[PDB]
Amino acid sequence: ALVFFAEDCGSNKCAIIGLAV
Amino acid sequence: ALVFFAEDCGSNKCAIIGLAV
Amino acid sequence: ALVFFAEDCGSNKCAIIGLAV
Amino acid sequence: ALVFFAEDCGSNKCAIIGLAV
Amino acid sequence: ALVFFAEDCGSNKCAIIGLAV
Amino acid sequence: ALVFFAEDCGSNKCAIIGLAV
Amino acid sequence: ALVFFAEDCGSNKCAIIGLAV
Amino acid sequence: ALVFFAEDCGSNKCAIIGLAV
Amino acid sequence: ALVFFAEDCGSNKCAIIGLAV
Amino acid sequence: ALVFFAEDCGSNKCAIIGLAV
Amino acid sequence: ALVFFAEDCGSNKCAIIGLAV
Amino acid sequence: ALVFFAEDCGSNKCAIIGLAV
Repeated sequence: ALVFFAEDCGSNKCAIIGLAV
Repeated sequence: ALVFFAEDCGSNKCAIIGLAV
Repeated sequence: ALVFFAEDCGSNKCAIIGLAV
Repeated sequence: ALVFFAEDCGSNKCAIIGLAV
Repeated sequence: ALVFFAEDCGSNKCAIIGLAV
Repeated sequence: ALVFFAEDCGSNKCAIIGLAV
Repeated sequence: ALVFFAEDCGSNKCAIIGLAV
Repeated sequence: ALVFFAEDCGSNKCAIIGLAV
Repeated sequence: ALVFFAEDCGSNKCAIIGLAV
Repeated sequence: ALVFFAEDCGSNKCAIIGLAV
Repeated sequence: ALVFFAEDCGSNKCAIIGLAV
Repeated sequence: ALVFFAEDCGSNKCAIIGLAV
């Protein structure tokens, strides 16, 4: 599968997360 | 315009946000 | 099917609508 | 992550589900 | 139009459906 | 960026708008 | 609602169609 | 990559096509 | 939920997979 | 296939492009 | 919110940009 | 156009690819 990337900015911290499809 | 609803969920808290289009 | 929701904000007047898939 | 909401509707009944991203 | 295919799995019945665009 | 277009048809009145990405 | 524009192109001819949302 | 499938119904003929991502 | 289908190719080893939504 | 239209805008100028699916 | 990344390649300049959702 | 990025995994042989739009 494909794994995208995104900066998941919550209320306390951001972080690069994958997104698996 | 259309406004979708979503929750921006960080560590362990969420917040309603709109998404305007 | 899945039904999404959105506020359809027209000429100064909104209303929730469904979106079928 | 972002959480969307939709109705998952079957033959007769529906249910709210999250769609997390 | 394009017709996608999906398994609409409900509470007591899955079934292939078209999704038209 | 890419700019898409859509007719925003409100309370009996449409108008072309852009959508930036 | 929003109305996107698209062309439904077959063999070698196209036709404008709307896509309502 | 992922290869989806769709019935591409033009004006003269439909046909299962891939969609490569 | 809806289950779409795709061929998941990597090094010429495709295979049908689901995509749950 | 379906053909969408968008403006591909750079530093200063834009251009119409098709997005075919 | 989620921040995707893309290379916005224009006529005479590519550059990484965020896309916020 | 915009170029997104993803890891294309098949049999544990991932690698960065573009996705042109």
